[PDB]
Amino acid sequence: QAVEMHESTISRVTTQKYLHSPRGIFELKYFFSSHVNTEGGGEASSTAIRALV
Amino acid sequence: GQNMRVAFMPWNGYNFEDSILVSERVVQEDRFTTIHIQELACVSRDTKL
Amino acid sequence: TGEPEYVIPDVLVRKHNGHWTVELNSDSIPRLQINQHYASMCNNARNDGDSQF
DNA sequence: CCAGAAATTGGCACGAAAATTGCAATAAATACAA
DNA sequence: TTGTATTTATTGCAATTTTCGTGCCAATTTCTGG
Repeated sequence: QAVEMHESTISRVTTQKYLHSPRGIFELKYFFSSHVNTEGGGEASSTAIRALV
Repeated sequence: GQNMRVAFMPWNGYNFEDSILVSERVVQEDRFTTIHIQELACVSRDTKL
Repeated sequence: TGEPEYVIPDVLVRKHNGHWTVELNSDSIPRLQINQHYASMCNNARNDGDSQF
């Protein structure tokens, strides 16, 4: 929705692509994750919950 | 360099063909002792694993 | 014995002037060109088969 | 100390949601001929 | 004046599969009163 394309194009583009950041090297698909509900109406990413655990 | 008390004479073949005979007092006074400094490096990189 | 394996990033993310900036990796971006010497003989003077090819 | 009771764990299940893959050729702007 | 052949401009829809969270319960481990 942000880039005004189809999610098939977004899925194909981010396949086996890597990104270099001061924190390290991450695959482009590492930034998509599920979520678990948070009290107050918000949501919490499963990556954050795994790090907290 | 350093100022050395020197004599010009042969001494039992120990100054043969530009050899030099040195007193032990020179060594005991650290008159030709030098300091040498060396550098080592360790690099931590980023891998795929 | 052995040495670690690495991966060449495709996207670089940095922080310039307090803003997070994104760019492509110029050392791995694919690119092509057109052979001008071969393309300079596309004229009707030569044979028509050569022209269509 | 012991045996009953309570707590822990993970395999299987189930509905839903998200991601992946098959499809293969058209539509419109432009320049030229009567 | 127009009708037509040529050259750029097109990077989505719709099945199908896979993954998500969470419940049921048996097997396993740990705790506690007589």
